[PDB]
Amino acid sequence: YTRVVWCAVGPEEQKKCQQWSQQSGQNVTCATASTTDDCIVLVLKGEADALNLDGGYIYTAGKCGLVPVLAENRKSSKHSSLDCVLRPTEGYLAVAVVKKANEGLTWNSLKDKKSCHTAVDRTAGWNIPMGLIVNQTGSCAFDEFFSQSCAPGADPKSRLCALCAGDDQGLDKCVPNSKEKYYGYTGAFRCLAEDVGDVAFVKNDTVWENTNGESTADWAKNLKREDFRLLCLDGTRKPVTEAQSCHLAVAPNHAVVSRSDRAAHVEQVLLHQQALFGKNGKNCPDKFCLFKSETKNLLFNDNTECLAKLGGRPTYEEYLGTEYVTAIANLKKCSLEACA
Ligand SMILES: *[C@@H]1O[C@H](CO)[C@@H](O[C@@H]2O[C@H](CO)[C@@H](O[C@@H]3O[C@H](CO)[C@@H](O[C@@H]4O[C@H](CO)[C@@H](O)[C@H](O)[C@@H]4O)[C@H](O)[C@@H]3O)[C@H](O)[C@H]2NC(C)=O)[C@H](O)[C@H]1NC(C)=O
Ligand SMILES: *[C@@H]1O[C@H](CO)[C@@H](O[C@@H]2O[C@H](CO)[C@@H](O[C@@H]3O[C@H](CO)[C@@H](O)[C@H](O)[C@@H]3O)[C@H](O)[C@H]2NC(C)=O)[C@H](O)[C@H]1NC(C)=O
Ligand SMILES: *[C@@H]1O[C@H](CO)[C@@H](O[C@@H]2O[C@H](CO)[C@@H](O)[C@H](O)[C@H]2NC(C)=O)[C@H](O)[C@H]1NC(C)=O
Ligand SMILES: CC(=O)N[C@@H]1[C@@H](O)[C@H](O)[C@@H](CO)O[C@H]1O
Ligand SMILES: [Fe+3]
Ligand SMILES: [Zn+2]
Ligand SMILES: [Zn+2]
Repeated sequence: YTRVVWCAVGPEEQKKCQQWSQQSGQNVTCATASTTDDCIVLVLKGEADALNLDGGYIYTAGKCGLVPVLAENRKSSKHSSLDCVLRPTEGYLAVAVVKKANEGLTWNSLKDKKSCHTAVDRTAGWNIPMGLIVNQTGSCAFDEFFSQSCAPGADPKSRLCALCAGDDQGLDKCVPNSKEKYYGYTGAFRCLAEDVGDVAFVKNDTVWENTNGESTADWAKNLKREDFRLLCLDGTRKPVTEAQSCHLAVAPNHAVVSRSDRAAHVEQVLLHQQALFGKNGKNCPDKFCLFKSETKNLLFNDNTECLAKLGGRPTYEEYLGTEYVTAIANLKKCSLEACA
């Protein structure tokens, strides 16, 4: 009744949730699935209450009646006077990254190169990039643009999974969850750092968070920003400090979604939950922090300051914005539970 059932995607996320459930005294319990879409089915079924989602999945859920409840908010310099829970969300920059040593690689010479995506159906890792590529290309054969890629979610036998690696033993190749070495923002970036792929479709924050000694992770401790470049849409190549003038798009922050007849309940518990394990919670540092997972973005991106109220009690289309919504629609033209 006053308890929330969260849906975790994959084994690593289920571990962090179990910990969260334990520290909350059952105020929050977990449900597990192997993929985000399965997590959405559980929520529709009623066996799970909520889960945080990238804009790409919100589109999907939205059609199935789910609704955004709260959104993640990272630290910004403008809009200082206002608290985090009430402050407007700015969204993030989807960028295309490359190794600087890869001279001559530009947005115009990407065909047949090797791409690293966060996962199919995600904003910065799939929808924005393949969206632009389907339009400029005029074709729907985005499955043939790149020679080889790693796009968690696609057919394991296809070229779109050729570069993925699976887990420690090579099992779960290409599964859209943290078990895949190259899954998500971090996964896709590693995919480039290790020179597996030629280009990685992530977000501006990912580069910074994993370069210049910010990650301490063995595959990223020796990473230096200067050795990276962004691919702008005009054919130019700018430093990672010029993200504001060289990005593919601004994307809507990830957000917690739930069934509408529960949104109120999910919100109440969450706000309270975050006042205890949030950025400045009564018990985050000492006992448990909802927004930490040592660079893996488990349940929430590690750069989340807090979960913000929406205000305007927005529908999923409104939340995602008309801009992004068409982009997705146009792309989906090329391809219950896809509830319309
Ligand atoms: C692209 O993405 C990057 C990464 O998110 C953005 O860079 C961050 O931007 C913020 C806001 O402009 C900037 O403000 C400072 O935040 C610091 C915390 O990161 C604060 O102090 C510093 O904290 C560091 C982290 O603990 C610490 O290592 C350092 O010693 C110092 O204490 C500071 O008070 C400011 O608020 C961040 O510094 C910056 N973070 C990083 C890692 O660079 C960047 O703005 C994005 N670009 C665009 C176009 O949006
Ligand atoms: C890929 O190409 C498609 C096809 O053009 C792009 O869709 C088009 O997107 C623009 C801008 O979002 C739409 O224009 C808007 O039209 C509405 C009224 O329909 C108007 O009120 C706005 O001021 C604006 O002019 C356009 O309608 C839409 N075309 C169709 C038929 O869907 C799509 O955005 C491109 N995708 C990417 C990732 O760039
Ligand atoms: C777990 O959730 C319960 C329910 O909200 C919390 O207990 C409540 O504490 C507030 C503040 O004292 C009271 O207004 C409620 O009446 C209490 N619930 C009841 C009916 O006993 C509890 O604080 C939460 N603990 C954790 C770890 O999150
Ligand atoms: C114009 C713009 O910045 N795009 C916004 C994005 O920042 C925001 O996160 C999202 C959710 O409302 O809606 C988009 O339209
Ligand atoms: Fe995203
Ligand atoms: Zn822009
Ligand atoms: Zn409205």
